Amino acid sequence: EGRFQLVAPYEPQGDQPQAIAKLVDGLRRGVKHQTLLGATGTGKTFTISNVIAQVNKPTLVIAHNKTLAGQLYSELKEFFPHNAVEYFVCYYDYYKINDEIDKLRHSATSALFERRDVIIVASVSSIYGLGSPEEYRELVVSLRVGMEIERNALLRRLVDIQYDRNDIDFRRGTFRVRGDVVEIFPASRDEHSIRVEFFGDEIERIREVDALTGEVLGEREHVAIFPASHFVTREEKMRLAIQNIEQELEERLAELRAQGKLLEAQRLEQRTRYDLEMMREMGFSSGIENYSRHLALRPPGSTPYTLLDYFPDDFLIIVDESHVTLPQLRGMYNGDRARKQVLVDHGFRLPSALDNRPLTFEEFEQKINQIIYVSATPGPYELEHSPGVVEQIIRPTGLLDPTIDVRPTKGQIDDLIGEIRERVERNERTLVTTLTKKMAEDLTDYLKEAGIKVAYLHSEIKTLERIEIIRDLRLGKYDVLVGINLLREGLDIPEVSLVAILDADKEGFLRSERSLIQTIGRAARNANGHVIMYADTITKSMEIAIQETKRRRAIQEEYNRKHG
DNA sequence: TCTCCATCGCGCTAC
DNA sequence: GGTAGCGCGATGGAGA
Ligand SMILES: Nc1ncnc2c1ncn2[C@@H]1O[C@H](COP(=O)(O)OP(=O)(O)O)[C@@H](O)[C@H]1O
Ligand code: NA
Repeated sequence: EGRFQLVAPYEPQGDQPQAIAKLVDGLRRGVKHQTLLGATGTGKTFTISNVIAQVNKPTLVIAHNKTLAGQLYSELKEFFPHNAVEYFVCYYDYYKINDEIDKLRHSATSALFERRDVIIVASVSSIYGLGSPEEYRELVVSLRVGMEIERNALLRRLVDIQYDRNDIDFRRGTFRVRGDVVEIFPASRDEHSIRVEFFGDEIERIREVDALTGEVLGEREHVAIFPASHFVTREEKMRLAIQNIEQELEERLAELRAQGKLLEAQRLEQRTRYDLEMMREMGFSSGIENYSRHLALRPPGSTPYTLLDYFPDDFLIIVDESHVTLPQLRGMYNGDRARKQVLVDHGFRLPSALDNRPLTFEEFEQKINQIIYVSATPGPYELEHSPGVVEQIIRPTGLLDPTIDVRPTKGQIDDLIGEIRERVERNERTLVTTLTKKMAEDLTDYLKEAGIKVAYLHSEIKTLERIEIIRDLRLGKYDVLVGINLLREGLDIPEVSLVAILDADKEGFLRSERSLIQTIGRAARNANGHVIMYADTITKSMEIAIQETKRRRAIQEEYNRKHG
C-alpha cells in the first residue's frame, strides 16, 4: 500500500503548474469529468505524472493504439521507477513476445491487490471480459513460513488456480515437485520462480530463485501466489457448471437439427465435448473465456467483469488521445455482438458465448469513478461533460506553433518541389499528406524522379519497417516522407521544418478541424516550423485550424518575450 | 448506404 | 490439441 515517488531531472515549467494544480483541485473536489486541452509538445505525460503523484490513486491510462501505449508505458516506468507501472494490452509483434504480454497482464492484475501505487497502461482490452476479481483474489495462495499447511492441500489449490504440474519443462504458470520441495513459477514472472520446502505439514523455508540457473536470489518471509488465469473458478462450482453447459449444448443441437444444419451441429458438438473433456481434467480449455457465464454461474445477459473492476473503487482513469479513444471504446460492443452472432449461427459456439463480450459505453460510464481526458483536439463528449477545459499551450521549451500559408493548387507540386529543395539546403526534413495510398506512392515516384530522397508511409507497411523509415528520415537518408493519416498523434520528429497538406479543402475525417490540427502539430517540434495548405478554398475546418494555431503562436510569443 | 485510412479486439484458417 | 496471419465491424466526416 505504497506511495508514488515521481523521479524527474526537471520540475514543472511553462503552464504545467496551473494545469497540474487545476486538475488536482478538481479531483479533490470530486469532479467526475475533466479535460486537459494540451497542445502537442507541451509535457503532457509529465503533467499527468504530477497529477497521479499528488492524488496517489491507482490509475488506469487507456490509449487508442499500442505504439502510443508502449511509449507511455516506457516513459511512466522512467518517471516512477520504484512504483508498479504495468501494461495491459494484447498480442502484437513490435514489442517469445506472446508470453511476455500474457505475463504483463497477470503482473497488472496481481499488482492491484498487492499494492496501492499502481499505474496500468492499457488498450481497449481493458473493457473486455474477465472473470470475477473477487474469485481471483480469494483463490490467491498466501504462503508464510511456519504455516500449518499440508503439501497435500497446497497442490490441490495450485491446480484449481490453473498451474500445470510439469517436472521437465518448467516454465511460467507451472510447478514441479522433487521430494519435499514444491517449486512454483508465477504467471506474473518471466525469470524468478518460488521454492517452497516442506517438513511434514509445515513450511520451513521460502526462496526466490532464478528458474533457469537455480541461482538462489534470496529469502522471503511470505509470498502470495496469484492464479495463472483470470477466468478461475472453484472446483466446487465446476460440477454444476459442466451440467449447465451440457444442458445448453443439447438444447442448442436441437435448435440446429430442427433447421437442418447438420454440419453445424456436428461442428458444435465435437468442439464443446472436447472443451468438456478438458474441464473434467483440470478446469481450463482452449477458448475458456466463452463459458464465463456458466463457470461463474451468473445470471444470463449479465454485465461482464473487466479490468476496471480489479481496480479499487476510488481509482482514476486517464484517456489518452480521447477524441479517438472514446469512439474506439464506444463501437466495440456492437462489432463484437455481430462477429459472435455469426459464430453461433455456424455452430462454432454456444449462444452463452455472447456473454463473453466487451462493455457497452453506458456500462463503461457507470464503472468510472473519476476520469481525465487528454487530447490536443478533444471530442464533443469530453467537452460536454467537463466543466470547461484545462488549457496547456505554453511548451516548456518555448517552441512555437508553426506559421500556416494557404496556396493555390495550380502548380502545387512544382511549388512544393521548390520548397523541399530549400529545406534540403538547410538540412531540414519535410512531411507531405495526400488523400490515398495510390496518390502517396505516385507522388513518391514523381519526387524520386526529380532528384529528391523520398519514401512513403502508410498502413500496408508493417510496423517494424515504419520504425526504420522514421529513423531514416531523422538520419537524413530520406529528406521527405509522404503519407496520408500516419503523420498524426505521436509522430515526434524535430528535424521536420515543413508540413505540406495537399487537398486541404477535401473535407472529411482526413481533413477535419481535428485531423488538421493534429497534422499541423508535426511542425511544432522545430523552431522554424512551417505548414503549407494547398487549396483553392478555405473550408470551415481550415478556418478553425488556422485560427486556433494563430492564437497559440501569438500567446506563446507573448510568453517568450516576458520570460527571457 | 458506399467510399477514402488506420486502429483495436477476437477467432477461424491455414502453416 | 500448438500459434502468426489474415478477415471482420466500428469509428472519424464528409461526398455522392
Ligand atoms: N517540465 C519540463 N521541463 C523540462 N523538460 C520537459 C518538461 N516536460 C517535458 N519535458 C521534455 O520535453 C520534451 C517534449 O515534451 P513531450 O513530453 O514529448 O510533449 P508531449 O508528450 O505532450 O508531446 C520531452 O522529451 C520531455 O522529456
Ligand atoms: Na463527427
